[PDB]
Amino acid sequence: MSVQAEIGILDHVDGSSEFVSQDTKVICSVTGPIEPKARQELPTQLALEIIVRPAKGVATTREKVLEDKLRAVLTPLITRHCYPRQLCQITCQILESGEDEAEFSLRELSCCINAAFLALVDAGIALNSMCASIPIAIIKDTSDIIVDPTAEQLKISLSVHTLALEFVNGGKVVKNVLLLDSNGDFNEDQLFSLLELGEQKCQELVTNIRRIIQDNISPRLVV
Amino acid sequence: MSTFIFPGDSFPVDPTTPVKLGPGIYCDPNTQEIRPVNTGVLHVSAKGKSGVQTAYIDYSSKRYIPSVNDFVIGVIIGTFSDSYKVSLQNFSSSVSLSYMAFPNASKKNRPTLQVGDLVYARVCTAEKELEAEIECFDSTTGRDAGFGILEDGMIIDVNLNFARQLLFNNDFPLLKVLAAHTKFEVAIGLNGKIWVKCEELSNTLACYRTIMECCQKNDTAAFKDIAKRQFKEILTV
Amino acid sequence: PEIAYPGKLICPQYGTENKDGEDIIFNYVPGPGTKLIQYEHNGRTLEAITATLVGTVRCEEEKKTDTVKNILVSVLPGTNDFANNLPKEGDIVLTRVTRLSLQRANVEILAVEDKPATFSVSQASSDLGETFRGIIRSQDVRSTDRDRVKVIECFKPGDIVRAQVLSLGDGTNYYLTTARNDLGVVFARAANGAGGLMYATDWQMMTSPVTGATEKRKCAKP
Amino acid sequence: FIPLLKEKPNALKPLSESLRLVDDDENNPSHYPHPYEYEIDHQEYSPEILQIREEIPSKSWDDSVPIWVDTSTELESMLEDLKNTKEIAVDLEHHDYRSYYGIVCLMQISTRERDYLVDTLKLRENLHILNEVFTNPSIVKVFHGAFMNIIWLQRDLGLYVVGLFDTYHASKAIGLPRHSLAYLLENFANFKTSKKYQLADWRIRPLSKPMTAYARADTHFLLNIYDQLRNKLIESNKLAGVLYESRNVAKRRFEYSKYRPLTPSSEVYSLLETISVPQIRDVMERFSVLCNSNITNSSILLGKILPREEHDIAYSKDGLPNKVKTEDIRIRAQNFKSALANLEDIIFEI
Repeated sequence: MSVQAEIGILDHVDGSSEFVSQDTKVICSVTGPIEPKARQELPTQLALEIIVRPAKGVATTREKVLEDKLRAVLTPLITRHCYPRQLCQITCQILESGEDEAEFSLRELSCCINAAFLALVDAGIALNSMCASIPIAIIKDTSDIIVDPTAEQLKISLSVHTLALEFVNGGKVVKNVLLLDSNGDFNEDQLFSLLELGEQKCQELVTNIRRIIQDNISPRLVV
Repeated sequence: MSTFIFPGDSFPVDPTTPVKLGPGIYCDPNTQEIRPVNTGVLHVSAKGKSGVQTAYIDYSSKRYIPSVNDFVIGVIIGTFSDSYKVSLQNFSSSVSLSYMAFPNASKKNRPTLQVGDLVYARVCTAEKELEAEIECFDSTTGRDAGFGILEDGMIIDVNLNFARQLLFNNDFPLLKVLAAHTKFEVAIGLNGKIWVKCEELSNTLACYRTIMECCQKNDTAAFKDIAKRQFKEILTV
Repeated sequence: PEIAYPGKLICPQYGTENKDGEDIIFNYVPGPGTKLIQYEHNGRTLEAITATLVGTVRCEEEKKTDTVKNILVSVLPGTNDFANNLPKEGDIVLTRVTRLSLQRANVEILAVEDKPATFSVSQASSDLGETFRGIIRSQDVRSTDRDRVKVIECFKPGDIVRAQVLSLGDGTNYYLTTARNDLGVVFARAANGAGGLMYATDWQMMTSPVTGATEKRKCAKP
Repeated sequence: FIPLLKEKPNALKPLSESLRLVDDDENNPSHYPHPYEYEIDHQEYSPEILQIREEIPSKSWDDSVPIWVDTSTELESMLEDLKNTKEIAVDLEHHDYRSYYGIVCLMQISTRERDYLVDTLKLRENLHILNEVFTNPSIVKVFHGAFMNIIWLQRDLGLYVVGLFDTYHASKAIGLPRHSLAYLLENFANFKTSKKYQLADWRIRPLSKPMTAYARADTHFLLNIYDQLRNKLIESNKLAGVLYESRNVAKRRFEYSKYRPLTPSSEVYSLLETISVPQIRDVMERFSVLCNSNITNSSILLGKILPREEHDIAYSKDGLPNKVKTEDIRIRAQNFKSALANLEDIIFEI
């Protein structure tokens, strides 16, 4: 869980970030609230334009799924009723997969969730709470649950998991499970053991994120 | 050092105390609970302020959101019957400036402004689900208006925090450091726009370069010394 | 007229009979679901009422206070649909406010009213702009003081407004009005749907039981 | 209206001067004066209302049962008990559907220790003895939203209040976001208010345990609100204002509608010939000619599955699929339609 992030790296965007876990590096940018296109307009709430760009080649249907899952996480996080008939552009440029993209998209999704959240924080957009996402995997010979697995570990995995939780009260109370994307062969006992260990490492991540956010933003503010 | 807060954290103040909610603080229409939605430093006004305490969160932002009683710098971009279409900030929703509200206003009388002009304007009304309205003369102004066209000069992009500090904080040395070198006028907008003019372009340019450098570093100490190197470089020719 | 299908002949344009030593003239008028079509047969032309819909044939006739008897021949559905009952001038409709700007209030038609009630619902999607959009001008909001009308205090985004059609307008927007007692905001929630249910206590005021907050609107007379 | 009480405890001005026929002025007509108007103006407030003090929480709801008071004896015991307090909380329930002016159906009274529920129907002619305590100025009487209740005590029971503290004025003076009484219960007692019981007439007995429970909770909530008002108001320099408002609420005397003052104040409550028939006849003929002249399904491939009637299934405890009756769907629909239409009509907002 030795992640590293930077905040406010882009000039022509309201907010930006660069999240790095292992070899997975994703840069994200957020502009909003701004004027929306007519087809995007929502009478009462904020409209989200979510874009995911791959590390190699052009955006395909694969990234279209990454956009969809990332939408399921960011939508309830943002206090959308504060910005009626308005738009918020959220762009993720995956710079380095950190995994075999022909087989997995686990680490890229988690890194996009964490980066998007950080970019939303930087942009100063109304959020109902905080959030953290981690990738998890299981190995058949080992029987182990490995949090933040490497690319080599994924190759020999039986199941891959993306867990993103919603935290409140100083990152101590799990408000809800924003996203759990479990793929592969697994049983009910493995699922809850995954959720128990997953919640712990997620809570540790929020604490680390809270540290990063305060370290970067506080110099900008005044005492 | 300050007491930082994050969205979804517990709100310190007790419901038994009447609290006026400012920026960053949100009152849920469904559960009636008061909760912070922005990330930054929580500021709570001292008690005794007419029995009402004002609590808000100072958070970093650069995308302006129109609020009533704000002095802003807009650019005319449009013509509509009964008003000007003015843009506070790029890609943001346009604001309206009625033909009615001007310094020596008349319904018959009309403004001479031409699309592309900078206006020092006050935002009297900012409905959340409706286009922003900007007025050059305000009833609050009560017969005194600083509102109107800005001629020539140079405009500068600046984050909302830096602009707010430049407008409301008198301890901000930026104006002073620029006064000990040359004399010029400045318009300050809460929408993150700063208008600077001098008699000579080289001085306005020097001011432009200083404000950006000081906005970038955000180190209060640097500017007087930072300004000194900037003034010198212009004469380098 | 047991059965009606599109293209089936119903009756000639005129009819007659003999009652009480006097000949009564029946003037058949093409109503909704029918149309006068000129056919040819035996060399001589002929105009006959033809059903254009599938359903049970119905007729109506009437004299009002404000020998030939005028009969109205029509065809009703036999077995919901917003097709045959498309919004025309004078019709009352239920629409939802999509956007507000100072100049006008904009709503999309969701359903249509009928005379003694019942309703017709548009099956179109509001997500794809498939619904017929309309416009309520500021001077068509209410009847009294139409010069000084604040839109923000009459409607809100998401409000369900019962309005009446003034004209078809262009292909983009219908033109509606709410300048009657039984017209205006009918269904609404506090804070644009972020709050609880609000009922029309006053004709100009909306009140909510749990919220404890009152928001003004141009509501229909309760 | 002729006041119903011949006994006036805690009196500063004999009941005599109280029973005085006033003349008819231009502003208002003749009518009896509020009997305790004097004492409400003169009698000193208990000096303990005046100090900021640590708050006393409500008793835990479950350490006690509400005390039902419907005999003269229970009432007298209750009276002896209230005589021992320094403050009490009071509320009423009023019914106006099956009565012209209305009748007082219940009285709720709480001490720091216990909650009382008084059958004001059975004890209508008995309740005046509470004037001992209700007009004792050294015992605070805490009401929320009592401006009407003051009138009704008068009208029905002949009861008056000297030493009133109204938490509604307290809430306003403090500038709280919601005046509502439940708000206090919701935030301080962690108790969720229920609307439905009030709307239906409260006359029916025995009273429902749920229907008892809200009243039991409500008095405690009111007491808590009063406590909140007492210390913050003192702190805020606003207590004097609330006692003034409270005396104005207490001061007013109910009057008959005919006798009500002229200026309504908050002090008092009260052509076709052309086509031939023959020519048309020919039309009927040619039509009959035209009309007269005009005069199994099996599925090869997708005919079987595409137009399949909608069926529903419900898995039981054993995990076996059960076909919902085609009939069942219709029955729910009829019932659902019934439920909304009957259901829709009634709603009361306070």
